[PDB]
Amino acid sequence: MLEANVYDNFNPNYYNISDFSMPNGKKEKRGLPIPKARCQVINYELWETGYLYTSSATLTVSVEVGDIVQILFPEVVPIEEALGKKKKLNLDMVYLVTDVDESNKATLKNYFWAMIESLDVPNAITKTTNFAIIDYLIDPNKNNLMSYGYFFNSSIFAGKATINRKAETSSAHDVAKRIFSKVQFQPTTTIQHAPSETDPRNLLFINFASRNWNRKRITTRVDIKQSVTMDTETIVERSAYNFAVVFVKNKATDDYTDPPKMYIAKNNGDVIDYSTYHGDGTDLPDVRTAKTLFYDRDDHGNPPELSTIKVEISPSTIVTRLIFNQNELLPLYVNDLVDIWYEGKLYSGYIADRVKTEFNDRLIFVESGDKPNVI
Amino acid sequence: MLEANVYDNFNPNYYNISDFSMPNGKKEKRGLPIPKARCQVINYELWETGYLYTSSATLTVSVEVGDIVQILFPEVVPIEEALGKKKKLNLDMVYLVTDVDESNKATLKNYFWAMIESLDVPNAITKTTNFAIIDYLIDPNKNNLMSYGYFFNSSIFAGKATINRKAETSSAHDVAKRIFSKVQFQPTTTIQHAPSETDPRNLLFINFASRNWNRKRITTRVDIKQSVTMDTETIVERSAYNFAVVFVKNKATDDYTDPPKMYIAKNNGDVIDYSTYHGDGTDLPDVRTAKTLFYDRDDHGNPPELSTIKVEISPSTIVTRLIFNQNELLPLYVNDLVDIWYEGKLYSGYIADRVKTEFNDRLIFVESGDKPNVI
Amino acid sequence: TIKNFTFFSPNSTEFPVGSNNDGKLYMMLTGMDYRTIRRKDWSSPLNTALNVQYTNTSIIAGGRYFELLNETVALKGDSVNYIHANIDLTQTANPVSLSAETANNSNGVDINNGSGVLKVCFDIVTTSGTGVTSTKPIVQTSTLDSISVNDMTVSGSIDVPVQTLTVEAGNGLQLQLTKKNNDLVIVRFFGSVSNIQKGWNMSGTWVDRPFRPAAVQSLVGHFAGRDTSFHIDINPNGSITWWGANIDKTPIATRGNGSYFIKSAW
Amino acid sequence: TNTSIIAGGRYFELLNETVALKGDSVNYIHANIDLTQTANPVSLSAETANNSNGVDINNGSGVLKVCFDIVTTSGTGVTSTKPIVQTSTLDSISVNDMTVSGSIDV
Amino acid sequence: TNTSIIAGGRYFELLNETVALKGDSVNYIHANIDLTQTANPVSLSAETANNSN
Amino acid sequence: GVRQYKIHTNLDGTDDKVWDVTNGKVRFYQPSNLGLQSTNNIWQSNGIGVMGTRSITQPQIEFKLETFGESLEENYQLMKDFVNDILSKKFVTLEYQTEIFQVYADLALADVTKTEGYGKNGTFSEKITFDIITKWYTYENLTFDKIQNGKVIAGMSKIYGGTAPGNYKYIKGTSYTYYGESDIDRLSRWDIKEEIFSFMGILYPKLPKTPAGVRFLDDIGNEYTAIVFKTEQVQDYILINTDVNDETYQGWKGTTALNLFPVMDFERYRTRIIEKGQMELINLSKAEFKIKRKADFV
Amino acid sequence: FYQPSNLGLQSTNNIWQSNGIGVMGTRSITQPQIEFKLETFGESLEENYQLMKDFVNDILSKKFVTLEYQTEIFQVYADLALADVTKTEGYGKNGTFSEKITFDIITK
Amino acid sequence: FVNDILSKKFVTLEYQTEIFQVYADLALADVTKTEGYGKNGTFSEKITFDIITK
Amino acid sequence: DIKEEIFSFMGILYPKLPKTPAGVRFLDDIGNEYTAIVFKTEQVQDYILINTDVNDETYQGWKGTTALNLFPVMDFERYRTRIIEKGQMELINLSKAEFKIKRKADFV
Repeated sequence: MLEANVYDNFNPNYYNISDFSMPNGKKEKRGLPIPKARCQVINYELWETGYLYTSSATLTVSVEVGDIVQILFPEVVPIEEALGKKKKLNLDMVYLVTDVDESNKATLKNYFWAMIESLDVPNAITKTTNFAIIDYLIDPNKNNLMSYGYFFNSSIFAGKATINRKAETSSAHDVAKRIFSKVQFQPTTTIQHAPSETDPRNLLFINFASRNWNRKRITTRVDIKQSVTMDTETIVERSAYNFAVVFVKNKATDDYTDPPKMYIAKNNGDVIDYSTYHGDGTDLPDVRTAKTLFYDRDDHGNPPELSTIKVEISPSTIVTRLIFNQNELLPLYVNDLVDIWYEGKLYSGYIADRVKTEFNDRLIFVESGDKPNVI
Repeated sequence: MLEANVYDNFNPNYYNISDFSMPNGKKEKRGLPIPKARCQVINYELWETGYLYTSSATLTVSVEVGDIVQILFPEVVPIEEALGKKKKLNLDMVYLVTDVDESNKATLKNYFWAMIESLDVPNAITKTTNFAIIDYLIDPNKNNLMSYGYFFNSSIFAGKATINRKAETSSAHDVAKRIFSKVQFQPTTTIQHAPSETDPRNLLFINFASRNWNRKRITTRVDIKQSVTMDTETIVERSAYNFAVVFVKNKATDDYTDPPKMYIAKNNGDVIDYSTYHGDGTDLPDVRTAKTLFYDRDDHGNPPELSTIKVEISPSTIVTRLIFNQNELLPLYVNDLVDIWYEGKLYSGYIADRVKTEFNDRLIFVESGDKPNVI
Repeated sequence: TIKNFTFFSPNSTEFPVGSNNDGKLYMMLTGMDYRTIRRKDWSSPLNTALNVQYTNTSIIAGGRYFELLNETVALKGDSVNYIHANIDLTQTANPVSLSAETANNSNGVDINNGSGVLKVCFDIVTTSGTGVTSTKPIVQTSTLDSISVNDMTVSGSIDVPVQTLTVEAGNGLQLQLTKKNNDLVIVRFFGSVSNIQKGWNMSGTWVDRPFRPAAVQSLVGHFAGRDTSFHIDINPNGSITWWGANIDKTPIATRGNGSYFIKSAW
Repeated sequence: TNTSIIAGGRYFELLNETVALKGDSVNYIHANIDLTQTANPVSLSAETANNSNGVDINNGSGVLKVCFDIVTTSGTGVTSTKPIVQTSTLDSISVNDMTVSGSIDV
Repeated sequence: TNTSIIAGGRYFELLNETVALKGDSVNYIHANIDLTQTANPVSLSAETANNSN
Repeated sequence: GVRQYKIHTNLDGTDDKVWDVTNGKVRFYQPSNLGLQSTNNIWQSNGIGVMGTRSITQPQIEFKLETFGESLEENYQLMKDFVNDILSKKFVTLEYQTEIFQVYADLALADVTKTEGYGKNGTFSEKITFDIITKWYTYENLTFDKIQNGKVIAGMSKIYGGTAPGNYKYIKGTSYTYYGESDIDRLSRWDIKEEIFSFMGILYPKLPKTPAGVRFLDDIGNEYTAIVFKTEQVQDYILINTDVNDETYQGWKGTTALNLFPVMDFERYRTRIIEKGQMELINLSKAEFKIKRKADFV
Repeated sequence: FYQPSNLGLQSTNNIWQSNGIGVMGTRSITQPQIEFKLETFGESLEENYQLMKDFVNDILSKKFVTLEYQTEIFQVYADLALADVTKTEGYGKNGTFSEKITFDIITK
Repeated sequence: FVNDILSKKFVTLEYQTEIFQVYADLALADVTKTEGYGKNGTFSEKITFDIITK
Repeated sequence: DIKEEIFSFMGILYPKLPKTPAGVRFLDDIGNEYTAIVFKTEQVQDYILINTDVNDETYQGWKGTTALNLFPVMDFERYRTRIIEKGQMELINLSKAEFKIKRKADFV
């Protein structure tokens, strides 16, 4: 049985008001209250990030749709939140209650995914860096749920953002999924009291954090004893592509009336126009995972730069996911960059999620590849 | 139990290299190898084309996601691949392994549908003939899976192509589905050694073939003894339309700000502006199946030609599908054009797929109609 | 591959002889396995309280030769001590040790081809509460194939193969034949004979080929409780001829032991 | 796989030593010792007859040939194997107990 | 884990004090008292024989 | 002559408590099934069987649990102590002894009943059920030592060298010595001929700055798996245990233990499934093993 | 109360077999329900009806009830919640009851 | 008996009468082992075989 | 002349000519070829061993004392089925063939 702090909805309409007088007199946004209840959690399946599935639990106090449920674990996770600063962070899983059945069985959506519901992203927002998207996505002036900031190493989101499918307006849900796959981090939601003695507020943050400020890939071994579940992404789910079919809008027709040009990612990471390939095929990925891209020309009629096309694809294959029990010989945590040896094969990727049941603690590893470029 | 040839993925990154020295010295693309294994297939449900459903089988050798499984049948199919040339073609069903469970039960996707995964088609590709689409779709320089050519009678794809829903960019999956419904052929994948003694290669082709080079409709009778399954397409699935609502982009507003004009397909095939109809209604289809169309004006401000609108619709109704056991009194094969008498009613259409189980051999007939124009 | 030992090594590097190679050679020359020894007390062991001192005893165990020179083994009182030679090749400086154990714990470990400690019992020393009461050595076994010998003296016994056969010769006569060394046969008569005439072949089963003699054998029998006798001939062809007087309907119990050789001089 | 042989008082080991056989035949396996072949004095042969020659290699010249195994084949493989007897030629034996599996000829 | 010992009339306590052992051996655990080692007069050893002096 | 059962709270541990469940005050009668089940995932294609993977299933063991206390107090005490002794350990070990074997099974309590339908003196007649962990094993202790042969010295070693046909001599105190043994290496190797559950070992590394561990070779002498480590500091010895439920890879330096798993050659550790063939040491002077031998049926 | 159905327990270690070899998981105990034979010893129909009514409603009036289990070696408690109680007409001498009462375990 | 069956991929049952001599390739499905002895501790158990080639 | 059901067969095939494929073909009751086990070796093999048993199949050629796995050289297009129907088996470029047929009897 787990302990949980239950709250009234973290409504931005209420909290996004800068009328709170800080100890120095200056005005800041209203902080969150203390829980409305402390209950227990039984018959649960709780996912840390909500990478793939929604969570569920029976709670000992009646909750309702819109309530916020912070579930606590008597365990810590190693996190390095600044170049020097290492901490042992309490493991919590923060959700929005989306449904409650007659028996008090709640359906729980991870805070971050619930926060960005119904927000759309025009393709024009993808024109610069990934950070520009992240900063657009996380905003109490637009979001359905309150937030007080986001934490991460700048470097992770400093690269060129990838475009939306069909160069169209996409949902924030789909663009976040895309970006997170590209950067190989999933978000976590945190509730903490402001660390400075100057700030008494109880705050909520979105985080893109791991055990190392500048991630160091861990090489490990997953064993058959760990109840391993091995699956491959469905074509709908496909999160990695190693080849691109590129369409550029013709200025005269104002339409994609010219033939596409094809680009390939070699095993070492290099991306070239596929028509120029002169190798023997041993330096290219062992399967092809193509994607179609659509771009407009700039005011000079220039098509996209190779460096813009380059970020869409990487040295990767069909993405295998391994779900396995936590192993005390080498524990893994969400956002760890890993090289896993499983049944005599090497898999390069990261830990996208983690699930807690009364009898299990399991990691979801995503074979995202992109070993030559990912940080 | 069936025999199957298992192969490593037919990766175009590897095979799409023209470094193979032919017997004459000239350079051609690398041919496919011999199977990596020969296994047997049990507890199976195998669909020839993958018109509606995915296939499954338990294989006697462990396979993996990405492998190619060619399943062999000790039977032939009549095919006429050129005006004079009739052959008895071995029945094979070629798949990509998309999933393998713990018990060696594989999920199999028909090669052609797997080949065109993730490829998108801008509306601009639909501007001319159906052949222009087919040639765009089947290409080892873009596709995820290798191929060495496509076979068909030119006439089938010589007509005007239909446009994408909402005049938008659509997936190759959706456009192929659309075209195949219009031409009344489904593709088959074939693995063969190059027939000429000059070419020693093992090749893979996509085919739009039947028993007759210029199809001759077969009239037959399906009986209740044949375990007939009768269903109608869901509105999502709707593959035939007999009426069109046509929108033409206004030049001044650059938007669809003018009222649509409606067109009807009469029973004899004639398509007219619906506002000009002066008959008694006995010459029009007995149900209406409307579709909305969107077009731009040409550089002279001309709206589409009636001949362009004409190809979108046909004399047809609610499409009924009949799935029934093969009958030795008159065997039917994929791509047969048929007139079926079932329970005292006539159904005009074609054989879209065929399924093999340990105890059955069944055809999927699609009541596509379009009797006055289909070839 | 062929590994040579008893051969010229021109460069003194080719065929060095390992201790395990000589071990196997010696085992083969003497016909010993890992479950026996070669042992010789050149001088008598000395018993002092609960101890046995081997003054000068040589032992060959697993083809390995060693000498016990004033080597004392402490014994358990009021017990049958089984004295073992233990060989552990990993103990390079001292590969051999002796032990006094409660049972014969010989393990037959192949030390010349594999790993392990060879334990082989060579002596049985019985004690009272104060000292040794008796000593009995373990038997030294010679496992041989084909022997050509001039003369032999046996102090114990020779065990030779034995085959048995029961023949229902007919007319109520039963022969129980025991053949030893595939040559000497002792026939024991049983049953009761009736309805037979002198010179007549008996009406039943003929003697099986492995018990047939090279020459006709006349075997004397007796009639139980009478002063009368008979004889039968076991012919080389397997048939049995009656050579007693004519017997009527009333059967008379037939008994007696008769011996014959299957083989003649050859 | 691991067979030790003493032939003419010379000890050697056959360690994964393969002898090719004649099909549909009774193969007589011989150890051949040629002391002049200093690097490889021993070799094995499969022959159509027992060609043991009794050559005294310890007192004179010549190649000693001694049969040690009889291997019978079909057209495809071995059907049966029979070893050659190991003879102990002795003069006077003093023994405590003896077990005979075959026969004593007196 | 928690063993008290009196050796030569001197009282001391072993509180989570680990002694490394020789494998395949009979280890004789000794308390050794050296009064010249003023900061740590007591130490433990694992030896091949009973070397009590 | 008759069969003997015993429950051990810690087989081979100094704190082991043994309940004689054949002759003691708490007894086991009538094991439900000491047999097994097997599947080959056979599919019949019109009578023709198509074999799949073979798998063994060991059934649970249910016993009749009877008490022989001479009073109500003694019988309540016997039940309470027996059950809580089982309940206090991660698992318990059943010893199964006959005239032909002495084998063990690591078990975990699945259920126990407690009722009131007493015989004379309040004796219990209940049902106890165990889940199987390791059914039918014995321990085998093996030592592997890396022994090197001496050099071949003309004039000392037994070899027929010199002028043809070669010779050696007996020279008082120098004479002839044996250089070494053919395949001295066999003394550092495990000749694997049988099935095992797992093994445990103490490895003594030889050279510093060099990886150490063990490798496994199949019947044709090819390596198929290995447990090898590369530590920053020299370790006095390394302890390994392939038991799925008590899996350990730890280096010992003095009385300090370090988890060596992060430092293992994961690519070489292909499997834990030990095949027939042999185990070789990698940069070890010695290794001491405790092998958990396997028998599915006894 | 006579004849408790089971004062024992069940345990799971979430063991799954890999070709007979058990792979242990988390250990968990399950306490089964206790069913007793419920008997009344009133000297009349009136007394027995009263006894049943009073006993059952005394249990029913609390969130839970506590069973005291005492022997010469222990004195222990169990917090229980009534799961079911039967009431029939199949009387012995003086209309005595012989019913079944089941309890769900809260704290055993 | 059990370990001889268990040591092979499959075992073969010979079924002979005066009219036939036939075989069946079988795989052990289950075998019981209990303690309910008759004279001299004789076993009376149940053995099941899966059919491969009957 | 195949009149009965078979579980599988073992065959020793004796090829005649060098380059031409060598093996066996199976014809149905209407005289049509439905399957064939055929090999195209660079050199004439003295004989080829085939075992069609689903659980233990083998395709091995013999030239002298040299064994060769014939799987790489087998016609994967023509070997359509191992389910042998009534009809007849013909030789392909073989002088002789010796078969050990595993006959099938569902009931006895």
